[PDB]
Amino acid sequence: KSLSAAAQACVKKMRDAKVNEACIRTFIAQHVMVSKGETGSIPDSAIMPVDSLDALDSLTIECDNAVLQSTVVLKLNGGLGTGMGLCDAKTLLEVKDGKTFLDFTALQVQYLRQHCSEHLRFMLMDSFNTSASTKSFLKARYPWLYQVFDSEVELMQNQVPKILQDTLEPAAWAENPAYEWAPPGHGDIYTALYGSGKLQELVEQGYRYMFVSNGDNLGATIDKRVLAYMEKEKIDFLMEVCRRTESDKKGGHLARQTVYVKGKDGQPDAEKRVLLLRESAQCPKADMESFQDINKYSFFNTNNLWIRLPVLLETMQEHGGTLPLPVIRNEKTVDSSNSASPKVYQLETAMGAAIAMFESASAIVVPRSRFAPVKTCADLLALRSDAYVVTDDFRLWLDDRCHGHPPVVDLDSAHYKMMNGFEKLVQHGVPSLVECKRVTVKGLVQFGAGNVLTGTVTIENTDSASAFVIPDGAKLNDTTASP
Repeated sequence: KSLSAAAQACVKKMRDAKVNEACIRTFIAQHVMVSKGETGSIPDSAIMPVDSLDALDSLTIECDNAVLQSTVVLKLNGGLGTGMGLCDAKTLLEVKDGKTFLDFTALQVQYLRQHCSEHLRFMLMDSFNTSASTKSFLKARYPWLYQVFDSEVELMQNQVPKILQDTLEPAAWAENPAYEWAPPGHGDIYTALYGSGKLQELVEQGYRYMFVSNGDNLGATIDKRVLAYMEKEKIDFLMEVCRRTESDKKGGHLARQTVYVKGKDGQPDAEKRVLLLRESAQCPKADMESFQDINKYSFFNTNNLWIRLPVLLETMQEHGGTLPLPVIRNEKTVDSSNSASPKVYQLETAMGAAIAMFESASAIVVPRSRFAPVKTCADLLALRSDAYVVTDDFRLWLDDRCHGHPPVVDLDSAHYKMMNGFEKLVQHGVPSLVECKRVTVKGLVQFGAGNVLTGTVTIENTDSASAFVIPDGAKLNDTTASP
C-alpha cells in the first residue's frame, strides 16, 4: 500500500513510540477513512427502529457452572474521577463499608471463584493514569490478583496520535508532548485484546465468553441467565440495553439497519438485518428530533456486553487483524485548555458499535439496576446510604423499602460537585435514605448522625452564613429545614 504523507507520518510516529502493530493498523484504516471524506453520519433514512427485544426480567434458566469455567470478567478501569474532582482512578472510591468498586468486583469474582467455577478469569482495562494505584491496591488488599496482575489481569489501553484538522498530519505540541496523544475510546478494547495476543491466548486455553462492563457500574454483575440465553440462541455478541427515558434523550440509542450480503461463488442471497447504535456525533442536525424520540428509538446501550471470544478472534482475522468500527471525529485542540492550540481530530470508537460487526448479534432489555454508573457525587451519596444493601454474593441491591425506585439525590453544584467538598457534607454521618423519595440540598450544609430522611425533603441554607449542620438524631419526613 501507497499511503499519503500524513498517514506515513502517523505510522512513523507510532512506530518510533513502540505502539504495537494492531493499533497502528486499526488507526491507519481510520485515518484513510477520515481523509477520503467519510462524514460518519448515520441518517434516519438508513436506519429502522427496534420494535421489541427479549427482557432479562423474563429469563429463568441459568447455565451450568462449567460455562462459568470458560468466562472472563473484563472491567473497564481507565476512568479517573475527573468529573467529580479527582486525578485518581474512579474505581478506588469508597462506595460502602469502606470498600470500593474494585473491592466489590474482586469479592464477587472470588465468591464465584470459590462457589461456582475456579477458572473464572478476571481482567482490568487499565490506562497509564490508573495502572499504578490499581496495582498498589490489589497488592495491598487482594494478593492473589497482584500475583498475576501483569501476566493475566491488566490489559493496557493504547493511545493514538491527535491529527491536525487541515493536513491530517500528527499534531505537534512542544510545550508538552503528552498532549500529542489521546485514548481511542472504549471501543479500543478489541485492538488491545488482539494486539497483545491476549485474545489469542484466552481462546487457545479454551475460553468462550467475556463479560465486558464499566468499572464504575456496580450493577453489572455476572448473570448466568444471560450466558444460558447465549447458548440457547447461539448468540455471538449480546448487548444489554435499557429503556430510554426522557432524561436519556440526549444520549445515544440502538437501531436497525439492512445490508446487502452476497454469497460469492454461485450467488444465492440478499439483504440482512443487523443491529447498530448511534450517538449524537453520528446524527445530523436535521434529524436531531428523531434522535430524541423516546418511543421511536426506545433503547440505549448500557455498555454491559457479552462477547463470544473465538467468534471475536475469527472476525478480527477476517479483517486483517482488525475490528473496523464507525469512526467518531472529535474536534478538539492539542491543549484541550488552550483555545489557541492547533485544532485537531481525536478519532474514537465505541465498544458497542461492534454489535454491527457480528452475523448473530442481539440486544436484551435489562432493568436499570444493571446500569447504575456513578458519575456524580449524588450517585455515591445514594449508594453510600442504606438505600442499597450488600448480599452474601457481594452484589449491591436496592432494599425492599424502596420498591425499585432508588432515592433521588439533588445536590447543589456550588458546593457538592467536587469530592473534597462532598466529604464535608457527609463527614459526620451518611443519612438514612431507605424510604426517601427525594433529597434536595441547595446551600452549604452538613448532616449530623443517625439522621433519618423520609418522603420528600429539601434542606436550605439561604443565608449561607455557616454550615447548617443538621441536628443529630434527627428524623425528617416531608420536612423542610432552614435556619
